[PDB]
Amino acid sequence: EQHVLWHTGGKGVDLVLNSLAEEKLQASVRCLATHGRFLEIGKFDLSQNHPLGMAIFLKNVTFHGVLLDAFFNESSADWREVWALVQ
Amino acid sequence: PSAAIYNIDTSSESPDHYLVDHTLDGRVLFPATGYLSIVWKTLARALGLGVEQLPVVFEDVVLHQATILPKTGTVSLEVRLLEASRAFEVSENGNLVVSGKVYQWDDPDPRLFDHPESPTEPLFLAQAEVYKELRLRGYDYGPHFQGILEASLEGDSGRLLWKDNWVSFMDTMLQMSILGSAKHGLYLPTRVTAIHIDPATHRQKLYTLQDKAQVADVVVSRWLRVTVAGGVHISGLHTESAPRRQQEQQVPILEKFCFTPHTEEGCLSERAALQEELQLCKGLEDPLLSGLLDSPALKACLDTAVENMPSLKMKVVEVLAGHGHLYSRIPGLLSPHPLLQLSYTATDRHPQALEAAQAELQQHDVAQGLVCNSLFSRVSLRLVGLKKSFYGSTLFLCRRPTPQDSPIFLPVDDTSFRWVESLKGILADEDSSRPVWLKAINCATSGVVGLVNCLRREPGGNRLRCVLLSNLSSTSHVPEVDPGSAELQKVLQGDLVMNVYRDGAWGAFRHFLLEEDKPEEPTAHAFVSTLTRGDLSSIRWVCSSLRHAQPTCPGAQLCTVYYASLNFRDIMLATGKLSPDAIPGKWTSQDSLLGMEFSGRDASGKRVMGLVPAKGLATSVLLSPDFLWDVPSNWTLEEAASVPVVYSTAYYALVVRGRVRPGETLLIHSGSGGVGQAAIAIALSLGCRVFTTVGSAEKRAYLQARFPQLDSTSFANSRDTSFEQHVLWHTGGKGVDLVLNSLAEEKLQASVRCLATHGRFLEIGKFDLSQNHPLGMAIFLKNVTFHGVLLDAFFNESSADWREVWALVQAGIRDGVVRPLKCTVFHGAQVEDAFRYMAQGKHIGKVVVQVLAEEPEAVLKGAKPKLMSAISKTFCPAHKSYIIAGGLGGFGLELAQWLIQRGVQKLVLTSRSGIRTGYQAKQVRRWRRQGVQVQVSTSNISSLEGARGLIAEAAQLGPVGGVFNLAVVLRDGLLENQTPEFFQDVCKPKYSGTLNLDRVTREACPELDYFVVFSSVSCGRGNAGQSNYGFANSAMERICEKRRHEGLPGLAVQWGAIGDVGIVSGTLPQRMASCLEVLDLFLNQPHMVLSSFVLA
Amino acid sequence: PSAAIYNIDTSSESPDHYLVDHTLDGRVLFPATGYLSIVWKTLARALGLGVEQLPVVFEDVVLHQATILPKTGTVSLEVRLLEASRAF
Repeated sequence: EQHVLWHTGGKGVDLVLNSLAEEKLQASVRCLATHGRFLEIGKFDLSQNHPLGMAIFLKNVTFHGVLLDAFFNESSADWREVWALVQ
Repeated sequence: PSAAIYNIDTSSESPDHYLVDHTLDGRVLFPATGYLSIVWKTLARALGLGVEQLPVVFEDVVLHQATILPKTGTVSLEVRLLEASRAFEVSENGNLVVSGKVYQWDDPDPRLFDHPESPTEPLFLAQAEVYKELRLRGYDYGPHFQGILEASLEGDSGRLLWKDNWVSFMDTMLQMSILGSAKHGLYLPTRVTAIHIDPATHRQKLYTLQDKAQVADVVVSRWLRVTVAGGVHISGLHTESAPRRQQEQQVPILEKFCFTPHTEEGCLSERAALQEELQLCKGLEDPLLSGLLDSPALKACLDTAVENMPSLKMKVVEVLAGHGHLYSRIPGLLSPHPLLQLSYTATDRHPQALEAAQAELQQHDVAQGLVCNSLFSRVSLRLVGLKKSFYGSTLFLCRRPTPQDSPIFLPVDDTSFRWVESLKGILADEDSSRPVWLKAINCATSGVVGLVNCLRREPGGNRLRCVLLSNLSSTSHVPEVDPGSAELQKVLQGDLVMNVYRDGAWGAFRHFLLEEDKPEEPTAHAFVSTLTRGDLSSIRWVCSSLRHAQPTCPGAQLCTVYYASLNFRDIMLATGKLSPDAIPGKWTSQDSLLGMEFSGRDASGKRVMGLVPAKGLATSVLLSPDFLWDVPSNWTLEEAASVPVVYSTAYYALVVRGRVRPGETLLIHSGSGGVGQAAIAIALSLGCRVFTTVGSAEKRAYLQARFPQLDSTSFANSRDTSFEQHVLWHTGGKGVDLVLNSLAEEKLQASVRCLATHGRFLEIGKFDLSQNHPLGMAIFLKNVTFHGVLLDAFFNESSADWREVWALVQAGIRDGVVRPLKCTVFHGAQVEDAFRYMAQGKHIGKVVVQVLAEEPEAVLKGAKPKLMSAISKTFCPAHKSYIIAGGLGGFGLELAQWLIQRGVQKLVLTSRSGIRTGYQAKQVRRWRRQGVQVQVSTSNISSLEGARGLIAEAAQLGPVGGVFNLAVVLRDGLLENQTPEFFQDVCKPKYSGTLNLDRVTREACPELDYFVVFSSVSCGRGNAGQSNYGFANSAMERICEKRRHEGLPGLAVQWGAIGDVGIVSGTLPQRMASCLEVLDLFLNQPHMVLSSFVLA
Repeated sequence: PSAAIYNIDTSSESPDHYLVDHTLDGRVLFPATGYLSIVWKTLARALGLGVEQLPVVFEDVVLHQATILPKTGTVSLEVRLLEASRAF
């Protein structure tokens, strides 16, 4: 957190691809810049229903819960897009 | 036993007596770190360890309420902590005030307290000016909390005192954190992320100075959002501004200083009631009976009598006080004069009168037994003044005869002040008992008025200096008069302290006349603002800064406004719940911030509508052409005023951010609101299934009439959480795809429980986000996206997305998707009514203000706004230059800041030395970073060549607009018995300097419009020690009078005691904010010399 | 005094003998609603009212651990509640 906040001039980053556990997810969300996007691909912190402070959304921030497992049941329209991108 | 209770006593003997030094704003508040101290003590007691042996860690500290400490009383705080849950709470009357987490560190790492390296100077900021700045900002800290020993200019490094007190130490760390940040108003901490304390490292990080004091180093890092000092480490401090108490403990006594002739003939004219009443009585207590009684003519006579009173003591006797009622006005008129002991007695020949005993109880006395409403010579009295009007009534006044002889005449009219020794010799012997008559003849530019005022109260020879002879013929040698033995006889017959001949008439200068209410001028550019914060009855039209400066840069354009729309932010700002600093933008100048959209005509007369970040409610708006749309021919401007912000927010939320696809389910909260209606229209145009929560049945009926594609299954109730069950049952337990939420707590959770898989939550509310309420992150297992949507971010940067939003809005306007809402029209003279109407949520659609009626034409070029009367205000063009003489210290810096906030881009400051103190350097650096070019010059003002060079240097930057004289040299404490010629000579840098300024401005300053000099009360009321000071100030007023008579601008202000920059003559210090406010009021007045002071 | 302590005994004479019928999997576990019962009783005692006279509301109940009831022994549960914070 201190490293990125010092090497970006106190602005932060635009995208965070987070796969770390508690007391590090909060650090990661504290590294977000304005109009930042948080991409959560972890499971433990989500499965335990840990709290999240909603004051971070005053920075015009988007929070994403990303799970690839949902494509094996329905919604093949997005899977075609992903397949085309991979190809 | 689990609840530890702490009693807080602020008595002189209590161990917690130091808390009396925490007076953030007229109120003693418990320090935010006192809660941490007591929680730490409670945890240490629970663990059975001492505080100094327990390294502790705080997390997610939240403050919910402010604790006020009464002077006579005691408050109790109960703290309970859950060791298993690792939490704590603080409550007073069972009401939560602090919550968070606390636990033992049990593994202290000293590397956490290493000072981070700064991203980036002999000058530094010392304690006195640091706390002067804090006092100016609002913080009235006391000696116990004044722990900042030294601070850097930018406020990122310094030194902190250690007094074996953690509360004061942490309060000083917070003070250092808030010092550097530049915000207007007081900011109190509300949320802190983490605090670490390691007392062993704290003791290891302390060093001693030569003064045998213990200090620690503090650094503040804004990039890392961390404040570390000694063994304390605060991270993620959050502060929010609090409203001003508005104590208004500085009531300004305001007057004007005028020359009053002794014999006023035909006064009380140009009236209204008296003129008609004269013929009404001719055809056929009372205004006609008392016309001159309430006029300021009586006040001048009363002031003259007071000045004639030998000592401050005065005895007044009322005769026949059974019919007349002048006893109810004389005591009131003497209140403004400070240090006056008045004994008033009412005597009536008939004791049966005087039934108003309660009126006499207002500091008056009763009794039973010269002013009255060829017999004068029979009593052998001397007539001083006569007041005759169109009432035939006459007001007389006779002096008290006091025989005297040996009239000493001393010619004061002379340079080099060699007469001072002669005056000392005349006033040397105490056993003189002979009047002294000062004479000024060959120079109307004499300040002997102030000298006689100050010398008259001198200890020893007080009554010796009796009167002056000043010939102030303020004309181009038009009149002519010369003194002499015959001329002296008329003056010497009446022993009057003041004897002034002004262009034909003999009289005296009066400092008793009061002032009037606000001035108004007819202008074409104005806006609306709340004169007093939080009051909706103080909303009026105020002249704007767009008239003086209209640069109209390529990325700007000036448009005339016909209709303006009101929003919720406007209500919050007007009623005071919202702070002006929450508005995003460079709004460091206190001004109106009301309005976000408008409709009218541009420079070419094209009918245009647009969106602005602020200052929407105005007669004209300057904005970039990017934030503009063309009104279609089928629309009128009235309904066009309601489109921009609503549809912009709706499109940005739905299309740009939500990326809604046709054939989806949406939940739109508060469907009757503007944003709700726009979202409904967009979703229906895209062909989507829509659920809307509605407040009442009438709103449901209106929505059904407006959108015929909605059925009875699409409506829910917005006043509770039943909409969750409704949507979950009508969607078969699946939920909706998009939620446009604008509802508060216990309804946001219900809304998020209505989300389906791959759902998108669009949050456009603020309260629940501002309070940092928790959100369960188990909802993200449903592959859900959470959106925080704020349109305000587009007014600063990232125009790429704004172009997309603009294109979407334009495309919607091209087809029939975008429809104007219904509007309620309020005229421009009823803005208060509009605010009151919208304050209650009984309206449907939009509330708009008709600034100007729409013309029937289509392209009306040259649409000059109609003239409108508004409150006058002072603004300056950006192409001019202004000079402040001696403005590099005290009042000068504050005046320069005030002028800069009013639109000044070129400043020249003169001082004997350079920038010496760190405060001046900090102010100059901050002003230079703002884009204002400021020059400090060492050119003298008393020399002709120095004044010419200074004026040339100022003109090099640009045309000179105004000159402000603030230079002062104080040879004070100089009684007349020890006053030499040299000291009174050196006490005149604002005499030769002012004369040179006058001459040079008259020579080569044809665009000048401001000419301001700063006087003092001692020039009109007198002070013992400042004789030469008053002498300078009086003639500095005289020159202003002459230059005003000549037609050029001229103003002199008599200031009382001024605080925030350090009682004189019984006058309390005046706060800087009130000083600037009264200065702004004075600058628009038509009088030449004005006074301002606070009575003791 | 703020911490109410409850002793759970599964003996044949104890009033809480019926808890022996909770054997989810070869193990006697404290019922998830026994916690609600004891918290309700503690709140009623704190308010000075009977359980049958106190309508109560629970919110955001989270279970962190499973309590095993030994056949020969006794476990003690301490319940503490913060009236101002409205938690337990």
